[PDB]
Amino acid sequence: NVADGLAWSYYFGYLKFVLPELEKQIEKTSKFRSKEKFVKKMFILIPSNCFWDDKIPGSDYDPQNRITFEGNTEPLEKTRGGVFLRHYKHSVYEIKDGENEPWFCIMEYATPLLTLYDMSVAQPGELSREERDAQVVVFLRKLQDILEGDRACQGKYELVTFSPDRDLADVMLRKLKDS
Amino acid sequence: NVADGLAWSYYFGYLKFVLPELEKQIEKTSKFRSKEKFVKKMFILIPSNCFWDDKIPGSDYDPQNRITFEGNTEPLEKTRGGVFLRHYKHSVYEIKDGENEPWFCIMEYATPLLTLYDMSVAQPGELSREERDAQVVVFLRKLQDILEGDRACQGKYELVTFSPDRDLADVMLRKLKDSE
Ligand SMILES: Nc1nc(=O)c2ncn([C@@H]3O[C@@H]4COP(=O)(O)O[C@H]5[C@@H](O)[C@H](n6cnc7c(N)ncnc76)O[C@@H]5COP(=O)(O)O[C@@H]3[C@@H]4O)c2[nH]1
Repeated sequence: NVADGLAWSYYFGYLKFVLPELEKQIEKTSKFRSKEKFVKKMFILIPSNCFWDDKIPGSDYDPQNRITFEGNTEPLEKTRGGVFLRHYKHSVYEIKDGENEPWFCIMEYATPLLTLYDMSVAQPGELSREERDAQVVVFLRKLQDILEGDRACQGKYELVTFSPDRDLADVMLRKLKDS
Repeated sequence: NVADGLAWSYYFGYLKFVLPELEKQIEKTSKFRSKEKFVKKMFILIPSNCFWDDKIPGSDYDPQNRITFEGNTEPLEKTRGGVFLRHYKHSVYEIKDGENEPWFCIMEYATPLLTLYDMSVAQPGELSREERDAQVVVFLRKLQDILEGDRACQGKYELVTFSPDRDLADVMLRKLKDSE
């Protein structure tokens, strides 16, 4: 129930209007446009623990330092909720693929998940650590259900679920190859 | 409870770190500090319908067109969810009081409410308009409880509840004047 609202908010307040124009947005940067092996879809990071380092380069998920920040994308300006020209931008990362050419992709954590974690820590009485795990599952399936119902979001995103024990670089490299 | 999550997200993902220094953020702009009748607190707009025009100046809520966009504040930069330096800024508005001196304040709609509205329209089976009305109340009470439990957020915000039939300019002028 609570995860349901977070999934809808994640769509209506973000994904619905940032995914259809994600490809077009990236092309505005020469540094990004001239790039090969750059998948033009949002890789939504969904860790099972619901916690992450807001900074991915050299994060705990990236032990070998194969992931590197390539600068943000052109910020999308949109007026919403009385706030003029609110900024919607994404971070481009560089993933070393051994001796091969490095990979480039947009990586973002599912921000509603941070609410679930913070709730479990700040108010364990409303959301227990056990209850938190259940809502993550609901969130994923609900979000997937919503996005699958949006033709404009078709092939504009990739849900990357992984446990925090996994090497983010390894997990990412597989999905990057599978494209 | 869906409204509970929306309230917590509105806090943890926004209000918790934008409210305590909201005043200081405003002072960074020369045009704003020297301004009189300028309350340095976020007036969170909470319409009962949960729907609004994203542009308040000359909006449907502002018939007499007394509200005017006076520019945004210096954006607060913070890296969140793998996104480097997300921008968190607010819009300053000017409210005309007839021939008298105008008022200045930050006005924002409660963005989680738009989710409640959109849910009621897209999937009425999951969230009916009757259930939506109940969830707005829960959201409001929850949001108040959360903010009241944070002294850093004390007296740095103002919840402005109103029906979409009322004149936003009037309601705001009332709230601003009653706070002396
Ligand atoms: N008025 C206003 N100005 C803001 O800057 C702002 N930032 C957040 N919020 C509201 O706080 C709550 C929690 O924030 P969160 O990041 O976890 O979820 C966000 C986040 O997952 C995603 N999103 C929205 N804007 C951005 C953005 N600029 N960058 C990345 N992700 C974003 O979409 C969700 C819903 O956004 P909103 O529908 O605008 O309202 C949010 C939300 O209800 C804001 N409200």
